[PDB]
Parts: sequence; structure tokens; C-alpha cells
Amino acid sequence: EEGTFLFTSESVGEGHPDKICDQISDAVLDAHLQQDPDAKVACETVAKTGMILLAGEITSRAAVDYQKVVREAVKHIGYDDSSKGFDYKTCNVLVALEQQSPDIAQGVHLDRNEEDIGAGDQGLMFGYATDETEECMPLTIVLAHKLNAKLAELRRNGTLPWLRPDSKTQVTVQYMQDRGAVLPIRVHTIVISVQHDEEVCLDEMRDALKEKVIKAVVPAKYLDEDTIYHLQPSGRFVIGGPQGDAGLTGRKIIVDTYGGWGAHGGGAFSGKDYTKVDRSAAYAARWVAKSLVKGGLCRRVLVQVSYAIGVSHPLSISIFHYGTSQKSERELLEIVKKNFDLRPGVIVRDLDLKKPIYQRTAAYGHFGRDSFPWEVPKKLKY
Amino acid sequence: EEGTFLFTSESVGEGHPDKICDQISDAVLDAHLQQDPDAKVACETVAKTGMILLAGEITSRAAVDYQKVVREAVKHIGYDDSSKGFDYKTCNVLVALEQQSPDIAQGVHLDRNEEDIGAGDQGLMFGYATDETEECMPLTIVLAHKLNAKLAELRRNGTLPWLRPDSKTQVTVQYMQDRGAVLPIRVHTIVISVQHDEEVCLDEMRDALKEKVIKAVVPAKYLDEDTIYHLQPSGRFVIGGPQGDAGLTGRKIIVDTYGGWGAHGGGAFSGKDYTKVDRSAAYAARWVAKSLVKGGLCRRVLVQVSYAIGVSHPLSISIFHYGTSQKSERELLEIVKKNFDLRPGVIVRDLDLKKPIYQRTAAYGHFGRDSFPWEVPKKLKY
Ligand SMILES: Cn1cc2cc(-c3cc4n[nH]c(C5CC5)c4n(-c4ccc(OC(F)F)cc4)c3=O)ccc2n1
Ligand SMILES: Cn1cc2cc(-c3cc4n[nH]c(C5CC5)c4n(-c4ccc(OC(F)F)cc4)c3=O)ccc2n1
Ligand SMILES: C[S@@+](CC[C@H](N)C(=O)[O-])C[C@H]1O[C@@H](n2cnc3c(N)ncnc32)[C@H](O)[C@@H]1O
Ligand SMILES: C[S@@+](CC[C@H](N)C(=O)[O-])C[C@H]1O[C@@H](n2cnc3c(N)ncnc32)[C@H](O)[C@@H]1O
Repeated sequence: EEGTFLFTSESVGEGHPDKICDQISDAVLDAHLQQDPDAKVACETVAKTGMILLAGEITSRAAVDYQKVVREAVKHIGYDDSSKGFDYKTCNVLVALEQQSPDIAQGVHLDRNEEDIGAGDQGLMFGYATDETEECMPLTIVLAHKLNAKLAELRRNGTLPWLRPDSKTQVTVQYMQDRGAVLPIRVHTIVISVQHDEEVCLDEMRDALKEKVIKAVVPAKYLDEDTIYHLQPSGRFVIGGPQGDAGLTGRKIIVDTYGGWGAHGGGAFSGKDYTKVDRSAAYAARWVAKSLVKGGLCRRVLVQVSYAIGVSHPLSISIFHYGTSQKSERELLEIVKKNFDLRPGVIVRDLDLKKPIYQRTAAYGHFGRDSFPWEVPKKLKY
Repeated sequence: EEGTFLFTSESVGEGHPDKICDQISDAVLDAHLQQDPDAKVACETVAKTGMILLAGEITSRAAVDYQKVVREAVKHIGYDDSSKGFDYKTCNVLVALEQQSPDIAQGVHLDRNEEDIGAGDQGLMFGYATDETEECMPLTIVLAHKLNAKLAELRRNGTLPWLRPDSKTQVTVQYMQDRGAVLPIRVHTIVISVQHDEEVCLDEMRDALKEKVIKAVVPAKYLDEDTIYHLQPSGRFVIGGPQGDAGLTGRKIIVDTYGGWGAHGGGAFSGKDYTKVDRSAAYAARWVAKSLVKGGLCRRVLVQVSYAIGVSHPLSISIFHYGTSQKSERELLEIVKKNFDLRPGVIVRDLDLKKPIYQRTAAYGHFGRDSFPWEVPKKLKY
């Protein structure tokens, strides 16, 4: 219908190989932060059949047992037997970690007052918020994440014991335009692909995915006779995890954020401490966007920020309200200037970014969940 | 001023460690395609001090010497001596490549007519085009790429022999809003960081970056007394390449596309054959967007498509013209339906995607350059 459009977002499960890497990178970050709140961490993870490799740079006073940290993260995910394609007990864990470059350290944080630390890199970052859900996230991505979480729940509780940890989901919603804001109308298409054991047949899987997964997550009001279902569309997914597809940290950046809505500056979150603005400034930009929506200044908003390595203040700040505010971009920028300080050395304090809660962010999206500091709106003064 | 806003984009050089990985992944893809046009390639690359690791899945009739292909790509980039932090002659090249999963193969392409091959994965992809430049790309990202290309040119011609291959640039432009389209007004901020030798001083570098790099790339009409320059803002960048920062394939997806403009579905391009719609459908979506702008139907346009693994036709198609077309989204969608076939097995034919030209795409952006097939607009019938 006129004034409507489709939008699609995807999500992946905890055992998707890229997501395994994000979770391991953040388990390593958390392990360091538990002993050294000021650890400098830049931990990439790579996963392929039988292998977890850590590559990157860490300067920290912590004593971390990488073998134990990696294996415990893989155990949590559920890869605990060679029949599943990967086993935390018996996989190879390889470590290629060096200190942070002294050239970066001297230009970013050495001999600097914490509030005045430089950005750990240049880059651009965006924050986004939409009033279409209470949590201020797009419905497409929320539903896609919840479908993966449901698969993991039914795997872990033994309801569907043929499930394995690697999964992907995709949701297409038809939206109505509403003066710049968007209103979900119906779910147009759902995709679910999930790794499974050798014994279960396709019909049993398709029936369970519709009845026990989709119906348990997606409100019936969004589903109708025209909704298209692609359930196990490849027909067979026994080989999975890193054995089926090499994974890397920071290869699910759109799943981690807004499912394609808003915008993205390209930076990966996992495996990085607060001085890496790819993460901290994106979290702060989400916090600003959500504060503008919860504060009633707009219904839908996009915030861009950018930095130069070694420089504390952002180089640029931009706000686009999609036509959903009575205030101009200039007025919203002035409100943001009066209420937020987007230097990394201040974001760390406001968002408590030395706390070891990062592994919890590394599956099911970094935003719209669990009342993390960047999800608690700031009361705005103007 | 009212009706203006800032936008920032970045780019990186050929020796940035993530970009090294993209180029090696695509050198491996091209090597396979030279012998087997139907090679199934999913080659991830990881780079850290002294190491190139290939991890992924390849099923191909080609006989490829990975040691030679990798080392030749690194030689081209310019890492040819231990003084530069990396040397193609003496680095470690490790290979963890297996066949493509037979479960993926059977669900995607085995026993399928080429035109009717399934998408190689689920996912979402976007195309974007803007009339602000002749090549239909945002000025921010074009300038950022050209600044890196200029550094490589002056390194290779011996003008600035202290330059090394690893670089990053960032450009902020102030734009005027123009009925949904955008008009560049001025360059607000430029960042340049580039790896250098131990002998050159900061003042010599800053002067050269302004006079021989910025002035040689950015038209003087965009630069004024208020333009901010952050040139070598870290103060020292001797350690660089993989030694300074671990690189991975598909960690520069925003640099590869539109510099943050438009939208991105999350997929990486490099190291993948045409059946991986993360690449082929994004190229086709750019081709559609550019065709709509060059055809005079809009000034600025965003196209979303999405797929399910094993299914040939896209699940969804959406078009947003930013208010720059007299035609509705419905009319533009009908034009696209009548003029394009976005099945991967048809995109391969239209865009000649079995040709080994991929290494050429893997630095300086995949779009707006060199009249690749996706940059040559299709004449539209309606
Ligand atoms: C008066 N009015 C007019 C409106 C128009 C739209 C709207 C329509 C639309 N059709 N196709 C898309 C995109 C291609 C899929 C649309 N997008 C859209 C644009 C950017 C987005 O984020 C990121 F992708 F850049 C997300 C969605 C809209 O925003 C929404 C609300 C409105 N109100
Ligand atoms: C009548 N009219 C009104 C217009 C408004 C804008 C426009 C203003 C603007 N302010 N801040 C931004 C973004 C935060 C940086 C703006 N964006 C924008 C939105 C999305 C973009 O892509 C991707 F990031 F999603 C890129 C730019 C505009 O498009 C442009 C043209 C117009 N014409
Ligand atoms: C399809 S694979 C990417 C392509 C792959 N590298 C190849 O060699 O063709 C991407 C993701 O899809 C999922 N996947 C793996 N095997 C699958 C299968 N048989 N059916 C459906 N999805 C699968 C996993 O989540 C995997 O990480
Ligand atoms: C700043 S590093 C990312 C952070 C890093 N992993 C760490 O341990 O802090 C990202 C990119 O910046 C560039 N870079 C490396 N060393 C730099 C330096 N001393 N000054 C400026 N940029 C640098 C390289 O292009 C590198 O790939």
C-alpha cells in the first residue's frame, strides 16, 4: 500500500562462528578488566575447524590464562563434543598477542589526564533510536535476535535436543510511514537456519521452527496468510560452527547495532577497551539517541560523531531527526552540547566502561537490552 | 548555517592491515578464477606481526600456490623489508583452508541450473548513489580515498621516501540540503595518519602532508581559514602495518562502500565468489542505484535487497529516493522489476562476476571507480 515499505534485518546465534569470535574477544577483555581496570586491549579472534587463534595487542597488569578463558567461553556457547563439529575441551588455542604499540600508547594515553586521553583511533560512529518499540530499537532486529535466543533456550533446556549452537535468522517487516517515524504493520518474511544433528528430518525441524520458535516469539497479530517462511531453506545444516565457515571478530557489526537501520561507521566493538572509540563512542551515541527519544524531543533520530587519534574532543557531531522533532538540528545539537561530553575519558566515567560486562554484550546485539548504562536515558536540561 | 550539516567519512591505504587482508583474500580469489571460473571461494585472511594466515573454504579445480600468491600481493603493497615492519620475502604464510561444506554446496548450487542457483547465504545488502559527484559517490569518501592514493603515489615515485604503506585519512564536509539531495560546501576537517621512517621529523611530515598531499587532492575552493587539519595527530607512527595492529578480511566494509552514507547490510566483499550475495547483490544494488541516478529518475537513492540461503530470488526489495524523484517508491520498484533480475545466477552474467578483477576492487573502495560493470548504468525501459 502507498506510504508503506519493507525492511529486512538479520541476527545470528551464539554459536555462529563470527559471534563465537566476538564472545571470545570480549571474554579476554573482561578477564583483563577483572584484574586491571586500565588494561589496553585489542584482541581479535579467528575461528576455523578445531582452532581458536587470538591475534592483537594487549598491555595489562593482569595475569590471564588464555587457554582457560577461551575454552570456558566455547563451553558456554555449547560446543562440547566432536559430534557437534567443535569441542572446547580438545580444540587448538593459539595465541599471537603482543604489547600495544608504544607509538599508539604515547600518542593516545601516556602521561595524559584520564578525562583528556586522546581517542584511540580516528573514525566515525553513529547512534540511532526509534520509538517503534519500548526499548527504542527497530522491530526487525529485535525479532531476529529473539528468534536466535529462543533456539538457544530450546537447545539448552533439552526441548529440541537436535539443535546445535550455530544459527541465523532474518525478519522482513512491512512498515507504515508516520511523519518520519515508522509503524510496524506485519511480518512479511522469516528465515531461520540452524545447525542440527544427523538424525532429525527436515519436516520435523520445519514444524518445530514454526510452532515452537516463531510462534513463541513473534506476536500472532503480525503473522498472516501471506507471511513467507524459509525454514531450513538449505535443506541440510549438519556441518556448522567454525567447521562450516571461518569466523572472525567484528564481522557482525550490523547485527551488533541496528540491523541496517540508522547508520554505521565501520568499527567493530568486541575485544576493545574504552579508549577505542569504535566501541565507546558508538555506545555514547546510542545513549544520546535514546535520551533524545525517551526525552520526547523526537521519535526517530540518528547521531554521527567522529574522532582523530590522539585528540579527545570529537571532530564533528551531527543530528538527523527524520522530520520527527519540532526542534531544528541546530537546537538538538545545542541540547546535546549542554548535556553530554563525548570525550572518551568522560564517556568511560558516565558509562562505567572499565566494568567487565563486555562478554554479555557480544551476542543478541549491544543495544536495546538489559539496561546497560548506554540504555538508561539521561534526563536532559534545556 | 540553517539547512547545512556535517558528514564525515574515512578511508585507509593499501598497507592498512585490514586492507592487506582484503587484497590478499581477493588475490587468492583471482588466482582461482584464472583457472576455474566456477571456483567456490570463501577465503578469510588474518595479519599480525610476521604472519599471513588464510582460513576458510575453497572448492576449485585450480592448482594455486598460496605462498606465491600471498607474497606477491604483499610485495605489491610495498612491505618488502624488516625496517618497514613486514616483508613479503620472509614472513610466515600459514594455510587453514578446507573444501566448501558439502551441506552448503548441496543447498546452494549442486545440480542447479546456473540462472537458478540459490543465494550462497541469507542476508541484506544496500546500494546507494548520489548526484553530488559525476561518479555518483559521496564527496567525503571520494576525497578520503584519493588522499590515501596520493600517499601511495608519492611513496612509490620516491618523492616522500619516508612514507610507509599503512595510512588512514578522514574528511568532514559541510553540506547544503537541496530538496533531499546534498551539495558540498566546504571541507571542515581533514585527518591524515601515515606510517613513516625513523628519520623524518614531525614538522617535515606535517608540511608535506598539507602541501604535497592535501593541496594535490582537495580543490582549494573547499579549503578556507577555518578548515581544521589533524596531520600525524598521534605524533609518531613508526611501528605500523600488521605489527602495529592485527588486520582481518572484511573489517573495512564502510570504507569499501559509501563512507557511512546510504546503508550497509554487514557483509564483507573480499575473498568471495559470485554465489556469496554479500558481494554480488551489493554490486548489483549499486548498479541499480547508479542506473536510477544516471537515468534521471532521482538525485539520491537507497536500494535494499535481501536473500535466503538456497533461494534464488530476493526475499525483499525496497527503494528510498530521499524525496528526489517525481515517481513514487512503488513506481521505482516497478521500473527496477522490469529492468533488473537480481538472482545471483543472472547478476553473474550481467556483471561478469567470474572475471578475475577482484584484487583491483580491494583498496580505494569498490564503487565509483574505473568503470567496473556495476558502475556502467543500465539504460532503463519504462
Ligand atoms: C513522511 N514519511 C516519509 C517516510 C519514509 C520512510 C522510509 C521509507 C523507506 N523505504 N525504503 C526505505 C529503505 C530502503 C529500505 C525507507 N526508509 C529508510 C531509510 C533509511 C533507513 O536506514 C538505513 F537503511 F539507512 C531505514 C529506512 C524510510 O525511512 C519512513 C518514514 C517516513 N515518513
Ligand atoms: C529538504 N532536505 C532536508 C534534508 C536533510 C538532509 C540530511 C541532513 C542530515 N543531518 N545529519 C545527517 C546525518 C547524521 C549525519 C543528515 N542526513 C543524512 C542522513 C543519513 C545519511 O546516511 C546514513 F548515515 F544513514 C547521510 C546523511 C541528511 O540526509 C539532506 C538533504 C535534505 N534535503
Ligand atoms: C553460508 S556460510 C558463508 C559461506 C561459506 N563460507 C561457504 O564456503 O560457502 C555463513 C553462515 O551460514 C550458516 N551456515 C553454514 N552452513 C549452513 C548450511 N548448510 N545451511 C544454512 N546455513 C548454513 C552459518 O551460520 C555460517 O556461519
Ligand atoms: C590505532 S590502530 C587500532 C588500535 C590498536 N589495535 C591498539 O592496540 O591500540 C588502527 C589503525 O591505526 C593506524 N595506526 C597504527 N599505529 C598508529 C600510530 N602510531 N599513529 C596513528 N595511527 C596509527 C593503523 O592504520 C592501524 O591499523
